[PDB]
Amino acid sequence: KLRRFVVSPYDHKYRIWEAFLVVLVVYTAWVSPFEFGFLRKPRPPLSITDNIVNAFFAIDIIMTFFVGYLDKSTYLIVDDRKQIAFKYLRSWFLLDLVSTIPSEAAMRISSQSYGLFNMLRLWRLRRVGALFARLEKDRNFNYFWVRCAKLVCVTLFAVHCAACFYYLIAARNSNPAKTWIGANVANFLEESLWMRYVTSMYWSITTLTTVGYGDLHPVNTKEMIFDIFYMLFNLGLTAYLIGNMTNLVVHGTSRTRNFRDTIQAASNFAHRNHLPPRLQDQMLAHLCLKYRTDSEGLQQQETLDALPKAIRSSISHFLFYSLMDKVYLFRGVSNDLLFQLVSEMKAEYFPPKEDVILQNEAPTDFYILVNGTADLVDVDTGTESIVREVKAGDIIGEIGVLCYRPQLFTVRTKRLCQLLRMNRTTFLNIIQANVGDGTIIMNNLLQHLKEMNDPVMTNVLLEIENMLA
Amino acid sequence: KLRRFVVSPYDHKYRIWEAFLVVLVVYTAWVSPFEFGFLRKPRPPLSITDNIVNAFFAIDIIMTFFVGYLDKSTYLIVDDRKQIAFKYLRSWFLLDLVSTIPSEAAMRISSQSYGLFNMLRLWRLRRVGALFARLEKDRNFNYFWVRCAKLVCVTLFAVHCAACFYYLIAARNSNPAKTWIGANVANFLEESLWMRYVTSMYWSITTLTTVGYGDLHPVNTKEMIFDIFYMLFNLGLTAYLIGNMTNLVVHGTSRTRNFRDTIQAASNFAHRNHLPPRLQDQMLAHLCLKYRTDSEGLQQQETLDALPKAIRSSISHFLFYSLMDKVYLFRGVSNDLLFQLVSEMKAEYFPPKEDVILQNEAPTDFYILVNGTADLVDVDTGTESIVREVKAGDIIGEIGVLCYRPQLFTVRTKRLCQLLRMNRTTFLNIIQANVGDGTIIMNNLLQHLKEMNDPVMTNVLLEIENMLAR
Amino acid sequence: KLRRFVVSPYDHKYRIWEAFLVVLVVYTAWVSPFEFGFLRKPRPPLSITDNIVNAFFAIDIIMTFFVGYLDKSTYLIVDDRKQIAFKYLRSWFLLDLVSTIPSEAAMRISSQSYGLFNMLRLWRLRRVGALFARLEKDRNFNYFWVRCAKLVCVTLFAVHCAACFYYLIAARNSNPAKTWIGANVANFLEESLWMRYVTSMYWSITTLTTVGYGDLHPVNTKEMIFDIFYMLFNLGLTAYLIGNMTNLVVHGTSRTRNFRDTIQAASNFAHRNHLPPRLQDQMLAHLCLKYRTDSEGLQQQETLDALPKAIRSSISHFLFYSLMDKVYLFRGVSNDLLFQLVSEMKAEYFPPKEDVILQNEAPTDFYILVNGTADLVDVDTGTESIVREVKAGDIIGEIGVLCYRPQLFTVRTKRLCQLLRMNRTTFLNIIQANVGDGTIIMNNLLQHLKEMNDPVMTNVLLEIENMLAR
Amino acid sequence: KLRRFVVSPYDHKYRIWEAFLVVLVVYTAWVSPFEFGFLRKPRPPLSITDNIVNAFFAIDIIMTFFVGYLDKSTYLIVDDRKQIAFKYLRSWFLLDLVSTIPSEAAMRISSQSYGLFNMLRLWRLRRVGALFARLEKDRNFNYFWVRCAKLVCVTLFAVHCAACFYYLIAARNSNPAKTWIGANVANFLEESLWMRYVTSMYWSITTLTTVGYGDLHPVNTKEMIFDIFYMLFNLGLTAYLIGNMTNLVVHGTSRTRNFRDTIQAASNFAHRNHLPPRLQDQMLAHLCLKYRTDSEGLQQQETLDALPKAIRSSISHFLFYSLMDKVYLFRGVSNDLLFQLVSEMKAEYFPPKEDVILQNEAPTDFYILVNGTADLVDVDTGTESIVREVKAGDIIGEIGVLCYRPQLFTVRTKRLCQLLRMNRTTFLNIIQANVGDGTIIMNNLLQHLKEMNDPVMTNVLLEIENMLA
Ligand SMILES: [K+]
Ligand SMILES: [K+]
Ligand SMILES: [K+]
Repeated sequence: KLRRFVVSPYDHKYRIWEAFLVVLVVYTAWVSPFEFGFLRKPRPPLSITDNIVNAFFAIDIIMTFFVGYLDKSTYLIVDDRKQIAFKYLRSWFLLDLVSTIPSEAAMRISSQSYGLFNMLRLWRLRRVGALFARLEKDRNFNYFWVRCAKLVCVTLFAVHCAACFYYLIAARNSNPAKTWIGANVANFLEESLWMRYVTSMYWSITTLTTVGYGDLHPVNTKEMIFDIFYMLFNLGLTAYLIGNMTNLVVHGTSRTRNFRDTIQAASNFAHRNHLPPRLQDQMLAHLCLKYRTDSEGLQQQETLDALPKAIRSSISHFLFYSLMDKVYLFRGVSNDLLFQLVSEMKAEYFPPKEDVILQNEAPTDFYILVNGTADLVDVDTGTESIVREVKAGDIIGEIGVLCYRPQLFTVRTKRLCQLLRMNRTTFLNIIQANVGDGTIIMNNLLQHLKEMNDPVMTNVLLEIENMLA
Repeated sequence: KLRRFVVSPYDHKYRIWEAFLVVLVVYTAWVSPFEFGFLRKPRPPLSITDNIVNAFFAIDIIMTFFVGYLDKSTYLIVDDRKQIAFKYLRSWFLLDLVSTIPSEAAMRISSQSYGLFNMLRLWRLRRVGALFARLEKDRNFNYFWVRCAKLVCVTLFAVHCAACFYYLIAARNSNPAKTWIGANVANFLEESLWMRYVTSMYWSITTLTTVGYGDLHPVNTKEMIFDIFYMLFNLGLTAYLIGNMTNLVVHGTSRTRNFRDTIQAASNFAHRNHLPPRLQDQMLAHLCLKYRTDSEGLQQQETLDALPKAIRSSISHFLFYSLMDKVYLFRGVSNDLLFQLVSEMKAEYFPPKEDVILQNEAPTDFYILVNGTADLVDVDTGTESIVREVKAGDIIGEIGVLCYRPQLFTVRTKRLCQLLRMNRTTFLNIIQANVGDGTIIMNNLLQHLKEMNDPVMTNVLLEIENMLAR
Repeated sequence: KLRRFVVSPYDHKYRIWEAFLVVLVVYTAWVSPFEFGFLRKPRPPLSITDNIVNAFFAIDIIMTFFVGYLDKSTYLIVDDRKQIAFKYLRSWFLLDLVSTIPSEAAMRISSQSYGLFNMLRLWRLRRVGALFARLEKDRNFNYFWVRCAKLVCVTLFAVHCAACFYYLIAARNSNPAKTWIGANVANFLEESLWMRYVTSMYWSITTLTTVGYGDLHPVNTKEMIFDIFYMLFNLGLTAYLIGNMTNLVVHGTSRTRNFRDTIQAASNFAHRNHLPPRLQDQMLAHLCLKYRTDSEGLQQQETLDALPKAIRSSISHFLFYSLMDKVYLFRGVSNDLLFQLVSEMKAEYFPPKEDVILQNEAPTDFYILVNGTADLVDVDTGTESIVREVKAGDIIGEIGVLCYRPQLFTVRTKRLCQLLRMNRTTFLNIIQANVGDGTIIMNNLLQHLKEMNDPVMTNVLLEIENMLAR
Repeated sequence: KLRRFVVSPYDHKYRIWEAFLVVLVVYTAWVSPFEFGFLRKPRPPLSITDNIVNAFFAIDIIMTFFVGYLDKSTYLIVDDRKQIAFKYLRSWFLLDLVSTIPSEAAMRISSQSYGLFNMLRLWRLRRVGALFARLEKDRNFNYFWVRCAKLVCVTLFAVHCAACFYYLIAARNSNPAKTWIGANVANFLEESLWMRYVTSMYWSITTLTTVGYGDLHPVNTKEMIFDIFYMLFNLGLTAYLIGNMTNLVVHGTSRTRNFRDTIQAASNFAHRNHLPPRLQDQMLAHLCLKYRTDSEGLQQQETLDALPKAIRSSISHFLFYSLMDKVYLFRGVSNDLLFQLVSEMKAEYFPPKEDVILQNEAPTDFYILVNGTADLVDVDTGTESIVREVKAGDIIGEIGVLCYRPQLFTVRTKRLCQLLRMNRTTFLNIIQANVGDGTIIMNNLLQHLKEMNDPVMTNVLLEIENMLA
């Protein structure tokens, strides 16, 4: 909400009027050069429908005294009346007023101004450029076709205004039979205005595209000099289009590059030894997944790190705080302190049949599995049978990090599973803050090892109570 | 496994039929625009061979009722004679139908709508579109060398239909002598269709490739306007080709200019340290070999590098088990033990006349020969003294690691070999975990020690019967 | 500091002289080829303004004896005339000398060697190549643009000298009517040098750009051969421009199409978790801000994080110390920890109207407000009663983060603010290692709580009097 | 050494003869199309100097019977003559022979073969392609100029053989005044051979570059059809050159591109806040070293990752084994055991003022400093003054890894230093293999503590005697 009698620039009513002036700009982008080159007085069929547009643009220059502008240093939308004006007047108000006087006025001060005056209205093209500069940054718009539509209007405009100048040079020549157009057609000054405009637009397009048939070409020095600069412009413009379409091509298929070679090199190597298909599908299943889970990890990690911990601690508080109470070890801890743990649990992804935590782990971190099924196995004499199959809700690596011993087992994954992480020194640093809970997680830690009837890991239970001793 | 009287889209005969239809589609892509331009009423030598193609496409638009379609929702061939029919009839049945009426019919409703009508049967180009779409997502075909063939086809097609349209503009004109072609050749209406077609195609390709000799060019506004749009099209099209062949080139050279980047780094590293030249070459003799055989696909270790040890060993076992079972050392042991023994070995190739394990050295590793051949040789009073050669499928330096005697004889690779490596430590930290079986290894070589009967070959007896008393 | 009567090449009064000699080089880059082609003997309007430029280059010939030069092995400005001279005299002193003799001298040895002689003084073009060589490594210049500006001058120079050579081939020809220019204009030898120079410059550029209208073209073999090489040169040159403009474009758009990859990833990530739309709002309100302000250069944290915490802290102390010493609770404490207390704070910008710390929230953090303004407001009875606003240079949420009471109020950023964060833990594990200074914080808070005279703000009085009881 | 009367393909005396035939190939690459196009019988001034080349190539046919070839499957140089022949005779011997017969022979077979026969010699062009394929993947040659030289010869060849065909079409026309060349030159069939060759070479070059002046252009149907295919070839060829020069440009500034942005982002941010130049360069004097080190570290790791251990263990055994006897801890260990440690000591680089190992860290690894000056510090309640400084030959992290204790001190790098590395479990699995040495490295570090005289040093020795318990 803003002050009375002020419209915000982001209003939808407004932004649907702004996009309507752009079609009026494409209109003057055509008519202004065409009048400059082909006309000398405001003839009716175009004077009428040009004083109209000079009202829709007069309406606008007053309708930006009631339009707030987003301040930049404070990102506030200014709605101070006497401050909007002083910014307008200081920036554009002069031009936008000058480029709206009807041509019939400038005619009265000097008959020789119709052409040049109407060329001032090309100042309105600043709205087209401001529009394109916004669409590329938008996300609901294909960056390809937006970058292509801007290349089209640029080259359609240069082709058109060049044709209008190069005809002007021939029209205001002293005697016309020595012009570039007077060479072919005898009396081009009597031909229809549609023929003349098509001819010059056709010379212009075949010089820009470097076809250069050579039927129409400069004949005297005035024309040769304009052409020298036109042909130079096109050399840069052409190199600019080719450079822009290469970048739209080699940077549109720039990801699938190092994902096909590998898949190729995979089955390539596979068929150099024609090993059975029962595993062909098995490995490529992992090749694609491990490409997925790292893309997902990378994207999530990058967006999560670019946010303040006052907000990122609301995502990691909305995704996990529910299943952070079913963990057997945190049952009974103060509700607030648990918030501090959930705020710091970097969720990592994992492709199936991979080892998250291996035997004799240096005590670094313990995980929490939010979804998927992981299975437990220990190493002994080189034969390893499954121990347990932990699924969503339980904790693994939980002991060795607490009692500062090497981790006792090794966890593997069966499906692509997502796991939380918790470095030891952080989780350790958190408890010494609120020590009023640091005892509670210790007993229900122990009550865990007693609620289980496993004999050889309750072995790992008695030597810790002499650690208590 | 589909119901009777239904054909799977993945059948073999069906795919050869589809390719046949694509060939016919190319035929119509040439002939439909050509009739629009250069012909006015169906004359025999084409009015026959197009009715034939119409018959074939009618056959297809009827037998596409007996073809099942996959579904991203299930990835399953939906073989029911109701959903198939209602997918076809709904999607584009009537288009493929209307693009099959013989022109000898449309002539009987309006003698004018002949060229424009049989211009309708360019709708068949959807089949070429689909063919290229499938060829892209494949792996026996170079993706860029297909994105490029699709561009040469679209280029040829544009060059062709532009020529036909332009000649049509010229022919329909009232006064023939004010046309682009009537300016050069006087009675262009009395020349062979061959000459007129070649002339117009000649103008068309000259303008598209921006040569523009200027002998043939527009003469009136009707032609200038067509040409304004043709030249605009080409500007975008050639900008699109150059963008696409830049892509093809970047990836065609990526490999050979990656190789020269590692060889560069392998010297920028061996220089900072002033490595001796005797040693600065063995490095490059192994990086050259690595890429020269990396291209072969034999080198392939990346696939194993990107795999978890859980799945990787499952396929490493598939290879070197049928070879390692014959080695005299591990003969007659538990299957589980030697299985993980396979898992902890790494392969490594060796250019010929190298030295994998030279004698009088610390017994650090022992190898398994998988391919190729090498040979033991003694440095006898500083002279080469060859010994028995070792073939593929045996063991090297095994006496050193399991007796800690320094290596007996050096080993030089005769040909380009490829061995399996297991160093002393990682082996010991396996056997002694389950010594219960490790004893079956000790006597195995011992029993093997009396298989050889030679003085120093029997010196292997006393030095293990040293630890009998030691 | 250097010796007497020596100028360092880095002098500022001197760089303005070198740059002056470049706009004189550009003069000879135009005049020397033009005289070769269109002129035969020095005529006044160009014979005087050409000896002038020869003076300013004779001056630089002596005034380069009093200029020190660097040395890659020393990076030092060697200033000893004996060693400076021999560097010049033996490198290219003579070339610069012979390219300064006035043409009125070489005239009086052989009247033929006029136009060819003053093509020698294109050797001065080395100064332009030197100039561009510096604008590369400069950092205040666009660099792709500098790579681009150098091709505009190359392609303008090639277009120019090609026009003067090609006219020379025509002027020297025996019969003038069989020349490329004599075929078009009859008496081309009786036209203004303006007309002839524009014509030949016109041909030269409809060939470089490959337009090739064909009005002016070679007529005899001597011209065809020059043109064969000109058209070959251009093929390489335009292929080199398009390669360089592709480089300029790829790097000019990288930013905008990187910001699009960030926002894209930030929506996919929100989409997989089905995040509530209220929260999907906040993220993109902070990523857009990050790239807009990142564009401003305030966001400057990427450079900050790269350095080691040992040096990174050295800068962070330089900024937020003069701000932090004013905070009330850090009053009168030893300068050691306030330095290390600063180093462990992280900055984070906040778009306006974003609630950074809401009411009755668990006391997790506490901030220091660097730039901007925010204000606390209470959620009472559903009416948002604003309280005194906080300015840039004070502390928020401090009572909660120490007395462990759920947050006193909310805080909404009025404008775009930027704060310093320090959570409860990382702070506490620092003070409790330095308890000897911690009470100085404890009493400062209370003493501060007495200077305030408020009903509930003095509940923090009685609220903490348990801390001395409990 | 190889068998008698056999030359290896790598012999210098031979590879200096192969590079001489290539200039004879560039000779036939010109003469053969020119004879096909402009001559109809072997005139002297070119028949003599063409039977010569057909001797230097006959000689070579003999010589490749005494030239070993690299057996790819075994990378050996084959030597048995009976095998060299059978590979030649089966691959190229026919063509290389059929393209050597002097043109005077084929003349006696049929007068009309002179043109076509001499075009067979273009088979010799296989040597040029084999040469370029070698120069590219060589290292002593600039990859840029090698790919530029290959693009020049291709276009110089297409331009030349197209000119020779397009003249053949005009020479063999029934009446000559209806040709592309007979249009301009009244009677071209009596002009010099140099004028005619320059004309057609000039038409060919304008069409290839798409200039197309239009003075010379197809006049009839056979010419139009040749041109349709020539102009099509050029469209692909031109797109191939532009694509090849973009790749040589945007892929030659590939590092340069990722590096300057970080540098300017520093100083521009530094000038954003105009902090003193004292430390302004100090940080800028680090990003370089940080970059200079990740590159060296990346490349050494890349080229040690590609070699067999039996060789990589000769580099590390040459760079470090000399200074791995001054370490106080390994003084007295058996010699061959020390070899095994030097084998697995991954050497890492480190920019200055960075911390290789930080306080209270679970035992993971201990390093060895080969060069540079590192300094030791400890976090005592946040006031860290240096304890000692270490230089080449001192070990750090030596304690925590050996007694399973959190790390005691924190090492910083007072300059750019290179550091060895040794993970705990690897170092542990090694002594467990030959325990005949574990006792003397276990204890000799204790004397190091008693050779140390610090009161707060033996505090960790103060549980070493119940470490005996
Ligand atoms: K052209
Ligand atoms: K032309
Ligand atoms: K062109």
